[PDB]
Amino acid sequence: MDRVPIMYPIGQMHGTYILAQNENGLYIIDQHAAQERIKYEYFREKVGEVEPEVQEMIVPLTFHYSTNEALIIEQHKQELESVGVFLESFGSNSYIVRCHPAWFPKGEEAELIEEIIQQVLDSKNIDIKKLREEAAIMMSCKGNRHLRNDEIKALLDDLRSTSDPFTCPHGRPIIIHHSTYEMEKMFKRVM
Amino acid sequence: RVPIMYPIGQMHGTYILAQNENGLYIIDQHAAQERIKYEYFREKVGEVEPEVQEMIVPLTFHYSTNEALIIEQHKQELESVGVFLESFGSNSYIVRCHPAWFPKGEEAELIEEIIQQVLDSKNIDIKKLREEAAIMMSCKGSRHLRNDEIKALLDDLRSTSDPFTCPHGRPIIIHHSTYEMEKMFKR
Repeated sequence: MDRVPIMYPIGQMHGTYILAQNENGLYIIDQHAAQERIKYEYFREKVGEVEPEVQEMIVPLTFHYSTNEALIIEQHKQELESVGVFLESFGSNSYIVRCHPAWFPKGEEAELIEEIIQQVLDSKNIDIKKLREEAAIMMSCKGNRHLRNDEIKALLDDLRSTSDPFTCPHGRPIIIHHSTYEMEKMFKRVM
Repeated sequence: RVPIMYPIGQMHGTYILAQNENGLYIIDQHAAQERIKYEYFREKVGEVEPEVQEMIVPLTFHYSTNEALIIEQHKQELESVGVFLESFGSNSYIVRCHPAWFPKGEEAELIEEIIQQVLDSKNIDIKKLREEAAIMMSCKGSRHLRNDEIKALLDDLRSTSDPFTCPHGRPIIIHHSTYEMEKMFKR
């Protein structure tokens, strides 16, 4: 797939669409879809990394489980480990977490860790590929402003760098393009 | 009947981008400017006695016998659009004046063009010739637009009888409505 060429901001509208252009023509961009594409690939890359920078917690977290649940979790300890969940056995069906990747959404670590662990519970069986995918989604969730052109330019540069600037992880188009040729044809003035 | 359009910007020195509650507007500057000029000239050609201006450089025209017949048949029609032909013998005329509001410096070409429309139609009435002439006038005349220029254009275009379509029937505006944009991005 050809990489989209550098795009330059024209402006925005309604805190919803970005208007940009280059020599090729006009780009109309759903700014929310763009942000989702950018965020997903960021976290998906992160969770794939082999040795993240870890952050010890001021206060260690605790989690307690049934004999059924703790057992599911036990087989999948490798998987959870790779997604940034560092469980430490303290007793029967119980776990402690003292640290996490530094790139976890700040201040929502505990919620995230529980949700990841919950995912493994609900499926009973699951592999790294699907878990890493689910985890990056949950991370992208963590939390209509009208963007200035400097913020727009930053977003466009970031979008260009992703593996798919045209369609978001959930199937939404991100970009609608009218080439200069297409624009001339639509106005029928010079063609 | 578009509401106020607020500028987003311009591109390629050719297109203006604008928005309001109804969505996105992409405007061809050149076509917009002709629609704006047309609204003006259509009014002007409708005046029974407009301000007239003597020419510094009078024009001469020669026609075939049959063309001159057609020209004489349409004396009233031609005068109604500001073409004041004066007979001087066989198949020949001079023009010594014209409305002050004829596009400056392009009077000679315009007059010749208007007469040729009459010759080609063979028979044409005042209403249709006024329309054709105003279209011709609106296409006469000669960097990126400044912000005041963009606002003036948007307000002026909006103040015409058809902001969407040019005197020649081509689009002035490509409009992606809120509804259409939501569909495009499958929201």
